[PDB]
Amino acid sequence: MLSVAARSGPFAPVLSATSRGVAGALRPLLQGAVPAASEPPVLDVKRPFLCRESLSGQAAARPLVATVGLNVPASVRF
Amino acid sequence: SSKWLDGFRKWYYNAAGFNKLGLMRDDTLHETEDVKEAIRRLPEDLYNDRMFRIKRALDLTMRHQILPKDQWTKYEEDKFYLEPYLKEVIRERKEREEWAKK
Amino acid sequence: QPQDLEFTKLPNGLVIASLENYAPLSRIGLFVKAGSRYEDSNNLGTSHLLRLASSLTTKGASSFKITRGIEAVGGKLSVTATRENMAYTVEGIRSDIEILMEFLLNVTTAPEFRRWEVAALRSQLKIDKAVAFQNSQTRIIENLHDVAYKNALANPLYCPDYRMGKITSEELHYFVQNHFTSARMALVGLGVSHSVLKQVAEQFLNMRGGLGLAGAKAKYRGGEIREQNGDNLVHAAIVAESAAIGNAEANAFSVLQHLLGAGPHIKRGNNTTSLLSQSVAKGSHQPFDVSAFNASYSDSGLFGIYTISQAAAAGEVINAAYNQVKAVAQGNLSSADVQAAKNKLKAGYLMSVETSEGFLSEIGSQALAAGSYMPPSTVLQQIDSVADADVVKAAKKFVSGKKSMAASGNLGHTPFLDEL
Amino acid sequence: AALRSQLKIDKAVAFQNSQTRIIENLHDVAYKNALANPLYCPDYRMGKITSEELHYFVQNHFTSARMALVGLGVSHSVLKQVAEQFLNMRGGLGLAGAKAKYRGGEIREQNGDNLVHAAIVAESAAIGNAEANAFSVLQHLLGAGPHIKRGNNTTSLLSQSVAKGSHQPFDVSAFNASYSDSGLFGIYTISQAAAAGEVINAAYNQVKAVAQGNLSSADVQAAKNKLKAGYLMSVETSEGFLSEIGSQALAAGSYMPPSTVLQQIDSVADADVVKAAKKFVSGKKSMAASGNLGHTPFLDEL
Amino acid sequence: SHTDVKVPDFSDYRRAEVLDSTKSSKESSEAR
Amino acid sequence: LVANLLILTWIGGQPVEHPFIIIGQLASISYFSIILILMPISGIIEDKMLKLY
Amino acid sequence: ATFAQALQSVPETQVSILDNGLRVASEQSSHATCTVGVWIDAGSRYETEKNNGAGYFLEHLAFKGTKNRPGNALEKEVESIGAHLNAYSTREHTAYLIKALSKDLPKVVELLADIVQNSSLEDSQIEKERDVILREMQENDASMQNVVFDYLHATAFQGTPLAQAVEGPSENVRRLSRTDLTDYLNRHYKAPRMVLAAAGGVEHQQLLDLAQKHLSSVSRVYEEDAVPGLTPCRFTGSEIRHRDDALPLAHVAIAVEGPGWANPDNVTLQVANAIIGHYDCTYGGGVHLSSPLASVAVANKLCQSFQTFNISYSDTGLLGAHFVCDAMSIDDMVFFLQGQWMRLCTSATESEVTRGKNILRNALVSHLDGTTPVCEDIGRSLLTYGRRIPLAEWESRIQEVDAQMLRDICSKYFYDQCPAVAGYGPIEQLPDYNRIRSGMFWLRF
Amino acid sequence: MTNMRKTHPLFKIINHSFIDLPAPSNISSWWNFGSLLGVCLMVQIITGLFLAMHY
Amino acid sequence: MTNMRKTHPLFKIINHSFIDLPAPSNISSWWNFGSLLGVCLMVQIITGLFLAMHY
Amino acid sequence: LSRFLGPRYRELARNWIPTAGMWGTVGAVGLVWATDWRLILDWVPYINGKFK
Ligand code: HEM
Ligand code: HEM
Repeated sequence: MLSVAARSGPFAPVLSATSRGVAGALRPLLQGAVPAASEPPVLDVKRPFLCRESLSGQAAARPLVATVGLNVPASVRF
Repeated sequence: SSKWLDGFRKWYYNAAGFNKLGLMRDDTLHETEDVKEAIRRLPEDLYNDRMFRIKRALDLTMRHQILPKDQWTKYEEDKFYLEPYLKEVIRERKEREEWAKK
Repeated sequence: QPQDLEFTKLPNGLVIASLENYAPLSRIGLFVKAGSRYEDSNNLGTSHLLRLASSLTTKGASSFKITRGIEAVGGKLSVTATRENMAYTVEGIRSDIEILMEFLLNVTTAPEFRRWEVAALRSQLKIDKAVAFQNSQTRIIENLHDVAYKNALANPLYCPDYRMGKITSEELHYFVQNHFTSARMALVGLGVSHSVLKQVAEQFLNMRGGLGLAGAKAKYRGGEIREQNGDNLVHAAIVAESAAIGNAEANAFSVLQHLLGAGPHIKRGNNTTSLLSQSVAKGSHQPFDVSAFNASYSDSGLFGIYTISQAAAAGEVINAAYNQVKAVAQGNLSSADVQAAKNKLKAGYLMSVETSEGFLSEIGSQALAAGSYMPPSTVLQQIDSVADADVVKAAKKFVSGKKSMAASGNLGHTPFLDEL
Repeated sequence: AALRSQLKIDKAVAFQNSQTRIIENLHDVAYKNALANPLYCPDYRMGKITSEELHYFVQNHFTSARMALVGLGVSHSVLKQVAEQFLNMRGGLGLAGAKAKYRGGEIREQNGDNLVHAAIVAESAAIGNAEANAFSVLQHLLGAGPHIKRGNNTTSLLSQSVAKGSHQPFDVSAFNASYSDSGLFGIYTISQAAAAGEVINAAYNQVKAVAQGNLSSADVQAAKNKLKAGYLMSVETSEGFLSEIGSQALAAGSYMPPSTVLQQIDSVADADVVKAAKKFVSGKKSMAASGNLGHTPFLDEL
Repeated sequence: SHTDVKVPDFSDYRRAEVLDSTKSSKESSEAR
Repeated sequence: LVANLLILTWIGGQPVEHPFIIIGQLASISYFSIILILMPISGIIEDKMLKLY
Repeated sequence: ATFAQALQSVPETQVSILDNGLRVASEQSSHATCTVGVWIDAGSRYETEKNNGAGYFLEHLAFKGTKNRPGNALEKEVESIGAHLNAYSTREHTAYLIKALSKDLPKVVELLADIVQNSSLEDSQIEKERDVILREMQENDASMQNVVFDYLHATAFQGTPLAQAVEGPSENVRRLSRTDLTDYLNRHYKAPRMVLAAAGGVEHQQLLDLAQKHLSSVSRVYEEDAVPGLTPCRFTGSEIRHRDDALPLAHVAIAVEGPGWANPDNVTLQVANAIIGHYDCTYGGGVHLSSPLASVAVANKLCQSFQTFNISYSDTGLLGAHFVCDAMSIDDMVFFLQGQWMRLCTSATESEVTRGKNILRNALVSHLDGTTPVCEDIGRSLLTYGRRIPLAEWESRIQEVDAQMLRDICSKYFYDQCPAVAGYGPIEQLPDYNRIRSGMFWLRF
Repeated sequence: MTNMRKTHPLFKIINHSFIDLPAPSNISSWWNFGSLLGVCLMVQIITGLFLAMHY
Repeated sequence: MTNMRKTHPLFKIINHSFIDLPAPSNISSWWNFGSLLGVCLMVQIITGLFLAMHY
Repeated sequence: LSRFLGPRYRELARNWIPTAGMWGTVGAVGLVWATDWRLILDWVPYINGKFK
């Protein structure tokens, strides 16, 4: 009884991930399907930070505040 | 014997003309299904170098010119980057054909 | 003539077992200690991609050859992975078990791992993770392991979304060459001859013979994480540190799990002997599903309560279950209840063993863990030898230990650890 | 229904940088309710927010007793005239809230980023306290950010203590955020994956030294001067002046002049700064971390 | 529920060999 | 091949006497043999020359 | 050992008949556990549109209290001995089975007798299980494959007792009363339509003695001399569509009339169904799958899943496929599935036949591995065959199946036949019945 | 294997225009007159081709 | 407003075939002969129409 | 070339021999019916009457 299936009764298919690399002779129960998950929007790539002088100033020291506007860009201040 | 064959291959490589446009043999290979699969199996750097060489050759033959004499791809430095990918693609294809045969 | 297990220790570290029962189907399993616990922060999801990479090109068989040959003989190849272990199982007729076993040995020992193949396989990895996370129970369990452990067993069984597309053939080869060594491998078989399995193991298991990279010991951190997702059916797992597997305390924890309820024995039932179900149903008329969760890996174990309840009644359901376990820890239990729990545990163990897949998994897991086979009557003897005072001690250890909660749903009324 | 897609896009643009995510996670693990609510819409709640819920929120919180109509370059007669012409027909105080109980804890989002962000905070005072003023002075003493472009930050004690034993890019600062009934004070560190533990430990030991009493009155006076300059530069812009006027009107219901604000800032004592540092050291901890956390320590390791 | 979905009676349009439900088909499918 | 097409045009222009018959016969035979036989064999020759296989 | 001598070394089962006609069948194996169940030939084909939910509602009420053990004493006894108590209902058969140890067989047989012949139906328990079954109908129509299977059954057997589902409609659920349940119980729980099947670690003589002790004299008498008869069901080539575009995926099942249980062509149709096959998005085979439909689905990203099914009833059944695909590839999957069907009808080859034979052998033996599945096989086989078909006989039939006779049976059951179509979800891409029939035949044979 | 009707470009055009064209199910007998006009145009073209062959 | 050249159907067909067609940048004068053949066909259509007009 | 030379393709061809021969028979009878081929239609007894 040195195994997850022989110890956890209903938690065996939860603790054990089974992958059929080759399709079996018998059909499997609960085949499942991906219901067309959405894609996050494509945005501009934020710059990386490689030197400490340009790294300074980006550690937050104030409460988070958001700002939207009719004709001004939505900014966030830290 | 084979040294004369190497020299004659050198002369034919000069006479073919794709060294004048900065191209290689695998660059000048016509893209069939196996060739496209090999190009897709190529790594990123070799893909970029091949595609830039093709673009430069197209620009040169649009201008109806060639590269300068010191800029031609020499026969010694003409590396065959697509040979193992093409060989393994043809090997897999022939295994598939034999399995469909039997 | 149903023979016993022929069991031997091939001197490069390999464990070889075989039972020839003349079954019409033969089944070969190869069990490695290459679970997700042996990864660190730089190669997360490598175990997931290796599990899904069982049908790729190998050094001796192409992917097309493997798939078409196994389907042409009709057999099947499967990979079952838990946080400590990975089992490659092949299933087929006795007349073809030579080439099925050869294919499995190729896949496990000599993988090519071409970069374009894993680049194609990353999309199937995303699909597999989505299909697995369709149900919220496994999401709660990975969240629970992540919040409970620090380094080793906190690594998820599925690849993270940032690692999705960053796993490479270099990391796959590193993982295989560092953990697929013959000292951590057990090649077991049902319906096959011990002589032929030994000679194929000696013939094509002589290229990797180290001990392997020893993983980090798992450390306990405790704490809570919550997933507000707006489902009216709130899931909540509250666990604590327990003993490692293969211990008398582990046996006591399994007995305690079957005493508190480890699933239903009657479909559409009320779970009348489950103390947790009785305690919850004595206070809440809403639908619920409460059970005892036990998960013991080779380093350490987690024991606790798993509750599925309504959004409004989640607090009272969790409090009732926790008070029931507190009463069990204080010693409000009966010897008849303990005997019924032992009967449930031994019956469930025997029904797990009786199928050939479960028998294979038990043989391989025992071979990896203890290095020798334990016959079922001695497991019956140990389960009977569990005492009720050990159950009281295990429940007291659970209630006094530091806790880990993983919750999900609509958490307007789900309590925290300070209120439990 | 057409605007919830704009909600998704705006949340993505807000989470383009990781400090927003770190602060949201920090509040979420610091409070049980009323401040753990995310400032941006959850991904599941996208597609679920109804016009009925919006009308309920407006009718319960957009009421006359909790609003202030302030104006710069406008007549008070016109302002009060439009006040009784529009804002006269709302109910009263409305719903109160949930008092924002503290919980503590930690979460760690491993996302494989090239730098590790880590915020370790504890409870502090609320807006309108000498303890809160001392906490703000302590924030400016430990370093609220750079005053010099591409500088070394030679006066900020956190940056000095980290740069004493580091050879990697880093950014350490004192995070302070007070509210109506509770506050959050702690350290924010951005570092490399390998040096994150060293940076966090150095910053925590610097704040522990401040709590023990390793400080000078000249440094406290410099911190007070920094706070005065920052407050006055916040006031000097008409946008910031209007924001401060509205915030003061909502909070206290009266005007506190900048001279009196600077008077109480000068009235902050250094013993209260030591008391605030000791309170942060002894308080229960809330940690939000993200990055590659193979060497980022845990709260029990601090 | 989905079980309440019942096919209505089509007996106004059925062929002469199909009108009864107690007699199986495939003895008349060839003829039709 | 283009030269042979020009030969065939001129042969179709001229009438049936010596040696137009044998010139046209050789031209047609060379045309068919080139366009069916000589181009693929020469292509194989160039592939072996540039070491394609 | 070879396959033939291994299958002949698989032990045979023992079947005996009591005085009342109740059949008792057992298979002794080396396991320490056993599965003992009662299989009853009662279901929706027997229900007559007024008691349509009676069998499933009795399935609900079977474990909720008996005459000897009121309330939950039966549940307490089963949980105390550590057994797993299960039941299922299908349009032909109702099964009540217990998985337990080999030492608790008399208790299991006594509990099974108390469940079957001594069911007690309280009015309050009927009301509680009515609430439970209504909630289960809600949770079942929240699913999608069961909806399509029910729709396929309705549209394929419309006007017959085979069309109605196991659960029954909500109006029959709300109008079911205790008298009608007792009428169903006293009409459909006779001795000749019950088999007590025990598999695993059981002794046949001990099981027979326990059957003569407990299962003796169950009813033996209809009390009206009115034995029901199962009339043949008319297969209706037809189409049901349930368009609802808020669902993310579309489920389509296309079937034809089956061969029946007693038809020897069932093995051949299972070979063809193994050749076509099944697939879901978690398979690691990729484009290298031997199944052409699955390979094309992987290559062109057509479907999330498909499967071939062969459901058999008394001289009838449904033989076909069911697939889950997006809203824009239903036409493609119908075209490719029909092409695969006509390929098997016209130009099936011996390599595919050998592959399908091996797959069917492996699936059959793997399904006949395990005490509970072999008990299920024994009960169902004694219900619908009059005997248990040995695995050696199954292997002999599979070996008798070759390419030409596969093509003959496939042309008999698929070529130019009117199908039953059941669509659910965004099924605009699903073609009309005329187009489906035009795909069901070929213009080049 | 692929769908030639939906893949081959001429066959794709014919499929999207005349074969798998989404048409309303309730159009009366008056909607056949477009096809009648096309058929009469083809008849006129062929018939006049023969007439001018002999004209 | 919209882009008429790529939204009007005849206009978008003409744009996708002749205006915004991705053509190789290096094709020589030998690639002009297809358009030369088309303009030959148009010229012969017009001139022969006049010849059959007076023939 | 060598792609269509194997036992599976041979047995596919042998399965399609009767259908190809039947289609050739259809083509032949349609050709003689459309062209009114005298050499074939002076043998069937009924259609012999119209030619006289
Ligand atoms: C390619 C297409 C056509 C060709 C080649 C063609 C050719 C001819 C010719 C040669 C004649 C004179 C022969 C005769 O009248 O005896 C004729 C007559 C005529 N054509 Fe056409 N035609 C074509 C299409 C049409 C169309 C489309 C229409 C009408 C919509 C049409 C209407 C007529 C009429 C009304 C006559 C006179 C018949 C009469 O006087 O009784 N034709 N055509
Ligand atoms: C709508 C299109 C066309 C029409 C109406 C047309 C009409 C005519 C007419 C009426 C003539 C007689 C006048 C003459 O012989 O000089 C003629 C001659 C001729 N046509 Fe066309 N034609 C058309 C297109 C073409 C095309 C496409 C070609 C070549 C591919 C062609 C090649 C010729 C030639 C070679 C002559 C002989 C002229 C000569 O030898 O003097 N025509 N055509």
